[PDB]
Amino acid sequence: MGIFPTVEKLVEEMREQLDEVDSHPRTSIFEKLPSKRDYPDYFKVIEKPMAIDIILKNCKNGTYKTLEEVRQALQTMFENARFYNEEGSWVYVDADKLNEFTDEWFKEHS
Repeated sequence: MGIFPTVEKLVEEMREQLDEVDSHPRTSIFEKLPSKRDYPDYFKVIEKPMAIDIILKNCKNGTYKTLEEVRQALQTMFENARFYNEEGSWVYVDADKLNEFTDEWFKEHS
């Protein structure tokens, strides 16, 4: 297929993972990074920001070529969320539940 269509299909599945309480997509807060001017503290805390739109873009420009680099990118993304957001908050919960889905997705992909 190619790295981009493969990851493009992974994102579509991620976006279909819904929260059990209000059905909001678990990818809601991971779609894009905050605007730095409005959220300067975030970029002082998180040394390596990452978001879904950057992952897709990097699979389209040659930056990411394998699924291992994409899994490492997603892991950094989930690590940043768990680090910045309080444990138990809905962002923290979305990160864990979505990280469990991507872990399973990389195992089933063979």
